[PDB]
Amino acid sequence: SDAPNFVLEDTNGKRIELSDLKGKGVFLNFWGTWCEPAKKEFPYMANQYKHFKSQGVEIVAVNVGESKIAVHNFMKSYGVNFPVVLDTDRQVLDAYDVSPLPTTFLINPEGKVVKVVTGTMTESMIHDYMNLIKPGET
Repeated sequence: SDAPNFVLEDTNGKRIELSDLKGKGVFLNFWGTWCEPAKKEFPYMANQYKHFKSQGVEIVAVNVGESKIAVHNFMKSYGVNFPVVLDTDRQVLDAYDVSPLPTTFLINPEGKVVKVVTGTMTESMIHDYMNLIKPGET
């Protein structure tokens, strides 16, 4: 199943188009600052990304309708080191038909969804999910 394409701005104002990431595995995470699990999971994600960025895994962490200030505050408080984009009007959340937050779509280098994850993720689970979608062994 093809992952719905979208264009959003990242927290530095850079245009990110999902299809631009083909050839990489994509860890597509929907979240808000009201997700107490994200306070746990974002540091885990950041920590795993130190390894998986150079294995061809990209994170796209889609913030669901919050202001740039509230998103920046959260990224700083929780040591985010990965791309975060602003779904300001929730249209991307709606296209993915996402209800429970956080929700993660694991997308392969071919641009297909291989797994949808809801509920809590341990750092071990995050490691294995990234391993699932990485394009090589680099």
